[PDB]
Amino acid sequence: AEYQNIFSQVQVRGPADLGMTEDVNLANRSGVGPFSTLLGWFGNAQLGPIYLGSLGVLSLFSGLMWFFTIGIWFWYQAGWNPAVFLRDLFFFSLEPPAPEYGLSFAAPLKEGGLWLIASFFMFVAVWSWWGRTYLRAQALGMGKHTAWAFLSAIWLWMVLGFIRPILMGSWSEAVPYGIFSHLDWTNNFSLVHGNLFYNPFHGLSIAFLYGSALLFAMHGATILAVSRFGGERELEQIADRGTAAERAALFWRWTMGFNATMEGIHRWAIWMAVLVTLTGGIGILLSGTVVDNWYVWGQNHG
Amino acid sequence: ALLSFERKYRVPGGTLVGGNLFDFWVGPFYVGFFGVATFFFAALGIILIAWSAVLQGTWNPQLISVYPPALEYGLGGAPLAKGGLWQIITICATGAFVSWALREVEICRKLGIGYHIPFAFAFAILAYLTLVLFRPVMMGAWGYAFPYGIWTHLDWVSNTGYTYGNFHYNPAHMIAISFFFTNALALALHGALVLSAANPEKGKEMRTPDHEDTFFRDLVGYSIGTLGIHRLGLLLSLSAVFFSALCMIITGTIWFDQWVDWWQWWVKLPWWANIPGGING
Amino acid sequence: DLASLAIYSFWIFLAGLIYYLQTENMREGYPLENEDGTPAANQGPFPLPKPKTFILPHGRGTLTVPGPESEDRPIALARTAVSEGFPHAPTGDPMKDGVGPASWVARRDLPELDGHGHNKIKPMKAAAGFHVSAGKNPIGLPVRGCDLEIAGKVVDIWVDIPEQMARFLEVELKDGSTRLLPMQMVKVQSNRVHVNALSSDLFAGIPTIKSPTEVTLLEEDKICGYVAGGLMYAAPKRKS
Ligand code: BCL
Ligand code: BCL
Ligand code: BCL
Ligand code: BCL
Ligand SMILES: CC[C@H]1c2cc3[nH]c4c(c3C)C(=O)[C@H](C(=O)OC)c4c3nc(cc4[nH]c(cc(n2)[C@@H]1C)c(C(C)=O)c4C)[C@@H](C)[C@@H]3CCC(=O)OC/C=C(\C)CCC[C@H](C)CCC[C@H](C)CCCC(C)C
Ligand SMILES: CC[C@H]1c2cc3[nH]c4c(c3C)C(=O)[C@H](C(=O)OC)c4c3nc(cc4[nH]c(cc(n2)[C@@H]1C)c(C(C)=O)c4C)[C@@H](C)[C@@H]3CCC(=O)OC/C=C(\C)CCC[C@H](C)CCC[C@H](C)CCCC(C)C
Ligand SMILES: COC(C)(C)C/C=C/C(C)=C/C=C/C(C)=C/C=C/C(C)=C/C=C\C=C(C)\C=C\C=C(/C)CC/C=C(\C)CCC=C(C)C
Ligand SMILES: COC1=C(OC)C(=O)C(C/C=C(/C)CCC=C(C)C)=C(C)C1=O
Ligand SMILES: CCCCCCCCCCCC[N+](C)(C)[O-]
Ligand SMILES: CCCCCCCCCCCC[N+](C)(C)[O-]
Ligand SMILES: CCCCCCCCCCCC[N+](C)(C)[O-]
Ligand SMILES: CCCCCCCCCCCC[N+](C)(C)[O-]
Ligand SMILES: CCCCCCCCCCCC[N+](C)(C)[O-]
Ligand SMILES: CCCCCCCCCCCC[N+](C)(C)[O-]
Ligand SMILES: CCCCCCCCCCCC[N+](C)(C)[O-]
Ligand SMILES: [Fe+3]
Repeated sequence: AEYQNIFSQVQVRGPADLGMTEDVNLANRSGVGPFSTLLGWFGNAQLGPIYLGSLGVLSLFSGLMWFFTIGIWFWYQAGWNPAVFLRDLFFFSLEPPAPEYGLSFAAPLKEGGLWLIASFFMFVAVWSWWGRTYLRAQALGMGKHTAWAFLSAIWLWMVLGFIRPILMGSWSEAVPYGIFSHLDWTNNFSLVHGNLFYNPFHGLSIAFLYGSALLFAMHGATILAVSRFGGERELEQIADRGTAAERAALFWRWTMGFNATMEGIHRWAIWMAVLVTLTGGIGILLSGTVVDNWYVWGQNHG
Repeated sequence: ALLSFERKYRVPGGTLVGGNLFDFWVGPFYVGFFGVATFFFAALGIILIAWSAVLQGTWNPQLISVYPPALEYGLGGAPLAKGGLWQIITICATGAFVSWALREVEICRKLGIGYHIPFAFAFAILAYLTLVLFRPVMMGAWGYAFPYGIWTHLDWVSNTGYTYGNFHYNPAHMIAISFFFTNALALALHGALVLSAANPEKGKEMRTPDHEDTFFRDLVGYSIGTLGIHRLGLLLSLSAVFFSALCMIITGTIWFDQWVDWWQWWVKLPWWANIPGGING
Repeated sequence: DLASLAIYSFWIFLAGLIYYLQTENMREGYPLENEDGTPAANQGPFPLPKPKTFILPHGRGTLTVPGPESEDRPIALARTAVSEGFPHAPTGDPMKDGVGPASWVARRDLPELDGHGHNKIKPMKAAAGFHVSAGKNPIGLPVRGCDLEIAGKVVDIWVDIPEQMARFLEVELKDGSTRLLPMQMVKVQSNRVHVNALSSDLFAGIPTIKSPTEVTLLEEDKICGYVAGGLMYAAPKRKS
C-alpha cells in the first residue's frame, strides 16, 4: 500500500499566519482563532483571522435577523413548547402572503407580513455579502472572479424570491422558509409547469451540475495524482510550467485526446459551475411568465 | 501530433496486459490492451443500438430508445427485439467503462502519477451499475433498470421517483443533493480564486497562494489551503455519487413505501408524539 | 417566442464559450510538433489565442504565452519504429537521464518565493519556530527502500512556510550527504520511513541541491521526477 495524500501524515505549525496586507485596512481584522488539529489532517489547521468592517457587520446582523425572524415564527407555530419545536422542526414554515395581496406590503404579520420582513433581511444580507466578495478582492489587488461567480448564484436566488414574483404579480409565487415546505414548493413548481424535465434550461442546469462533479472529480484527482511533483502549487505552475502540469495534461491528452493548462482548467471550472445557476435562473424566470407548460412548449418546440 | 513537451514522456512501459503488443498511440490517444477492449465493447454496443433502432423503426436520436426486458422476464434472457439487445448493450457498456478505467491505469503507470483518476471514475461506474445491475438484481428483474434513450431515461427517473411519492424525502437523496450543490459551490470558488490570483487588477503582479489564503480568511475566517481544496472537490464529488448510489440501492429494496412517511419515526418518538400544538398535533 | 429565442441564443453563446475555453487552454504546448520537433502539418481547427502577459512578483520578470516553446534540455530518447506513434526507448539510464516517468522540466533555477519575497520552502531547523504539531515525527527514523534495505535516516523536514505543510524529508546517506524526498512519496511508520519508489542503491543518484538551505524550482523537478521514475525503473529490485 502506498500513501495517497487524502490526509496528511505529519502536520507542522509555525507562527500564526496573519496574511498579506496590500491595501487591507488592518484595524478591521480579528486576531487569529484557534488551531484545529482535526481540520489539519485534511486542510489548514488555522482559523481566522477574519475581516470585520462596516459592511461585514451589516451583512451578519441582517443575516441573523433573517434567521431569527423565521425561528420566532417557528416557536410561535410550536406554541412556545421546546419539545414541539424539535419534534416538528422540519415541518414549520414561514409562508409568503396569499395571492390576493399581490405585490403590496399590506398583509398582516401572521399572514405574510413576517415573510416580507424576513425576505427584506435576507436581501440586504446577501447583497452586502456580495459587496464584501468584491471589496475583499479589491483591497488585495485581486481579480473580481469570486464576486462575478457569486453573482450567478445570486441570480437563481433573485429569480426565485424576487424577480419571478414581481413579474407574476404576487409574493405568493415566492418560496417559503421551511425545510420540508421548500421541497414541497419545488415539487409543486414542476407539477404546475408541466414537468421541468421538459424545460431545456433545467436539463442544461443538470448537465452543468453533473458536469461540475465530473470536472471537480477530474481536477481534484489530477492534482492529487501529480502532488508528488508539487502539482497543487498551481499559481507557480502557471508562471513556470513543471513536470506536474505536463504529466497532468498528458494524462488527459492520452485518454480523451485533448487537455487543459494549469490556468485554463480553472476557467473550465468557473464556467462549468456558474452555468448551473445561470441557465437555472433563466429556466425558472421563463416558467409561468412566458411558458405555462414545458411539455406543451416542447411539443411546438416554439 | 505531439505537444511540444510531450516526447520525453512517450517511453515504453506501464502496460497491464500484452507487454509491448499494444504499447503505442494513435494521434494523441494512447492505445494499450484496454484501448483495444474499449474500442471493441463500444463498437459492438453502438452497432447493437443501431440494430435496436431498426427493430424500433426509427433513426431520430430524440426517439431511439432501448428498453430492458419487461418485468415478467425476471432476471432471465429475453428475445433481442424485446429486451435482449438492452441486456447485451449493458454488458458492452460495462465492458467499455471498465476497460476505460483500466486504460487510465496504464496511462498513470507510464506517466509515474498517482491512480486517483481511474479510482474516482470507478465511483461513476459503480453508480451506473447500481441502476442497471445491482438494484434490478436485488429487486428481481432487469425491467426496473432505466432504458437507453434521451427522453425515455428521463421518463424513467420521473416514474421511478413518483412511485415513492415526492422523492425529495429520500434522506440519502437529501445528503447526495447537498454534496452536489456544495461541490458546484466549491468548484466556482476554486476556479474564481485561482483566476483572481493569476489575473489581478490591471498592471499588478500575479498574486500568491498567501493572497489566496488571505482572501478567504478575510472573507469567511478560514481557508482550507491549496492541497485541501483539491482534496475537498474530490471528496465532495465522490460523496455526492456514493450517496446517489446509496439512495437508489435502498429504494425498492429495504424501503418501498412513500419516502415522506419515513420521517414519522421522529415525530412518533414517545417523549413528544402526544403533545398537542405544532404541525403534527 | 421568447423561450425559443433564449435557448437558441444560449447554444450560440455556448459554442463561443467552448471556442474561448479551448483556445485559452492552448497557451502552453502548442504548436503541435512531429516526433522530431518540427511543426506538425495538422494543428487542428482552433487557432492560437493572442498572447497575454503575466507580471511576476519580486523582479522575476514576465511570462508571455503562447510563446516559442523549447525543452531547453537534451532528451535522451530514440525512435523504436519507422513510423509515427510508437514509444521512444531511453538511450541510456532513464533515471539518470530524466526521461519517461523520470522526466523533469527546465523550470527556473530559483526558489519559489512567498508573498513577502522569502523562500517558500525551508528546512524546519531554519524556519522559526515551526515544529511538528501532530502525527509521528519522522525526524530520526531510518529510511528503507523497496529492496527492504536501509538507505539512510531523516535529519529534517522541509516545510512550506506560508501554507504550513511538510513538503520533503531531508535524508542523510551513508556518506554523510543528504537528499530530499517528496513527502508524497514516503510512508511514515512507527519505526521507519518506507520509500516504495526507490531501492536503496538508487538513493545516491537522487539529484542534489546546490545550497543546503534552499531548493530551486528546477531542483524540485529533478528530485520529484527521479523519485517517481523509480516506480517504473526500480521495479526489477522490488519485491512483494
Ligand atoms: C434548487 C431548487 C430549490 C431547492 C431544492 C432543494 C432540494 C431538492 C434539496 C435542497 C436541500 C437544501 N436546501 Mg434547498 N432549494 C432551493 C433553495 C435553497 C435556498 C436559497 C434559494 O436560499 C436555501 C438556503 C436552501 C437550503 C437548503 C438546505 C436546507 C439543504 C442543503 C443545501 C446545500 O447543500 O447548500 C450548500 C451548502 C452550504 C455551504 C450552505 C447550506 C447550509 C444550510 C444548512 C443552511 C440553509 C438553511 C438553514 C437555515 C437550515 C438550518 C437547519 C436548522 C433549521 C438549524 N435551498 C430552491 C427553492 N434544496 C437538500 C436538503 O437536504 O433539504 C432538506 C435537498 O435535498
Ligand atoms: C444520473 C441519474 C439518472 C439520469 C438523470 C438525468 C437527468 C434528470 C437529466 C439527464 C440528462 C442527461 N443524461 Mg442522464 N441520467 C442517468 C444516467 C445517464 C447516463 C449513464 C449512466 O450511462 C448517461 C450517459 C446519461 C446522459 C445524459 C445526457 C443525454 C444528458 C446530459 C448529461 C450530462 O451533461 O452529464 C454530465 C457529463 C458531461 C457534461 C460529460 C458529457 C457527456 C454527455 C454529453 C454524454 C451524452 C451521451 C448520449 C448522447 C449518448 C450516449 C450513448 C452513445 C451511443 C455513446 N445519463 C441516470 C438514469 N440525466 C439531462 C438531459 O437533458 O437529458 C435530456 C437531464 O435533465
Ligand atoms: C419534483 C422536482 C422537479 C424539479 C424541480 C426543480 C425546481 C423548481 C428547480 C430545480 C432546479 C434545479 N434542479 Mg430540478 N427538479 C427535478 C428533478 C431534478 C433532478 C433529477 C430528477 O435527478 C436533478 C438532478 C435536478 C437538478 C436541478 C439543478 C440543476 C437545479 C438547481 C441548481 C442549484 O445549484 O440550485 C441551488 C443553488 C441556489 C438555490 C442558489 C443559492 C442562492 C444563494 C444566494 C444562497 C443564499 C444562502 C444564505 C442566505 C443562507 C445562509 C446559510 C449558511 C449556513 C450561511 N432536478 C424534478 C423534475 N428543479 C432549480 C432550477 O434552476 O431550475 C431550472 C429550481 O428552481
Ligand atoms: C420526479 C423525479 C424525482 C427524482 C428522482 C430520482 C431518481 C429516480 C434518481 C434520482 C437520482 C438523482 N437525483 Mg433526484 N429526484 C428528483 C429531484 C432532484 C433534485 C431537485 C432539485 O429537485 C435534485 C438536485 C436531484 C438530484 C439527484 C442526484 C443525487 C441523483 C443523480 C446524480 C447521479 O445519480 O449520478 C451518478 C452518475 C451516473 C449514473 C453516470 C455514470 C456514467 C458513466 C459510468 C459512463 C457514461 C459514459 C458514456 C455513455 C458517455 C458517452 C461517451 C461520449 C464520448 C461522451 N433530484 C425528483 C423529486 N432522482 C438518481 C440516482 O441517485 O441514481 C443513482 C436516480 O436514479
Ligand atoms: C455558481 C453556483 C453555486 C454557488 C456559488 C457561490 N456561492 C457563493 C459564492 C459563489 C461563488 C461565494 O462567493 C459566497 C461565499 O462567500 O462563499 C464562501 C457564496 C455563498 N453561498 C452560500 C450558500 C449556498 N449557496 C448555494 C449554492 C451555490 N452557490 C451554487 C451551487 C446554496 C444551495 C445549493 O442552496 C447554498 C445554501 C453561502 C455559504 C455564501 C453566501 C453567504 C451570504 O450571502 O451570507 C448572507 C447571510 C449572512 C452573512 C449570515 C446568515 C446567518 C446565518 C443563518 C447564521 C449562522 C452563522 C453565523 C454567521 C454565526 C455568527 C456568530 C457570531 C455572532 C460570533
Ligand atoms: C464520480 C463523480 C462524477 C464523475 C467522475 C468521472 N467521470 C469520468 C471520469 C471521472 C473521474 C473520467 O476519468 C472519465 C473521463 O475520461 O472523463 C473525461 C469519466 C467519464 N465520464 C463520462 C460521462 C459521465 N460521467 C457522469 C458523471 C460522473 N462522473 C460523476 C458525477 C455522467 C452523468 C452525470 O450522467 C456522464 C454522462 C465520460 C465523458 C467519461 C467516460 C467515457 C468512457 O467510459 O468511454 C468508454 C466508452 C464509450 C466511448 C462509449 C460506450 C458506448 C456504450 C457501449 C453504448 C452506450 C450505452 C449507454 C449506457 C446508453 C446511454 C444513453 C443515455 C441517453 C442514458
Ligand atoms: C433555537 O431557536 C432560535 C430562534 C434561537 C434559532 C432557531 C431558528 C430557526 C429554526 C431558523 C430556521 C430557518 C429555516 C428553516 C430557513 C430555511 C430557508 C430556506 C430553505 C430557503 C429556501 C429558498 C429561499 C429563497 C429562494 C428566498 C429568496 C429571497 C429573496 C430573493 C429576497 C426577496 C426580497 C423581498 C421579497 C422583500 C422586498 C423588499 C424590498 C423593498 C427590496
Ligand atoms: C476557494 O476554496 C475554498 C477554500 O478556500 C481556500 C475553503 O476554505 C473552503 C471551505 C471549506 C471547509 C472545509 C469549511 C469547513 C471549515 C471549518 C471552519 C470547520 C472552500 C469550500 C473552498 O471552496
Ligand atoms: C473537514 C475535515 C475533518 C476531517 C478529519 C478527519 C481526520 C482523519 C485522520 C486520519 C489520520 C491517519 N493517520 C493514520 C495518519 O493517523
Ligand atoms: C465557514 C467557516 C466559519 C469559520 C469562522 C472562524 C472564526 C474565527 C474566530 C476569530 C476570533 C479570534 N479572536 C478571539 C482573537 O478574536
Ligand atoms: C463548460 C461547457 C461544457 C458543455 C456541456 C454541455 C452538455 C450539453 C447537454 C445537453 C442538454 C440538452 N438539453 C435539451 C436539456 O438542453
Ligand atoms: C460532447 C462530446 C463530443 C465528442 C467529441 C470529443 C472531443 C475530443 C476532441 C479531441 C480530438 C482528437 N483529435 C486530435 C484527433 O482531433
Ligand atoms: C436540515 C437540512 C440541512 C442540510 C444538510 C444536509 C441535509 C440532510 C438532512 C437529513 C439528515 C439525514 N439523516 C439520516 C441523518 O437524518
Ligand atoms: C463542508 C463539507 C461537509 C458537507 C456539508 C454539506 C451538508 C451535507 C451533510 C453532511 C453529512 C455527512 N455525513 C456523512 C456526516 O452524514
Ligand atoms: C463539454 C465541452 C465539450 C467540448 C470538448 C471537445 C473539445 C475538443 C478540443 C480538441 C482539440 C485538440 N487539439 C487538436 C487542439 O489538440
Ligand atoms: Fe486547481
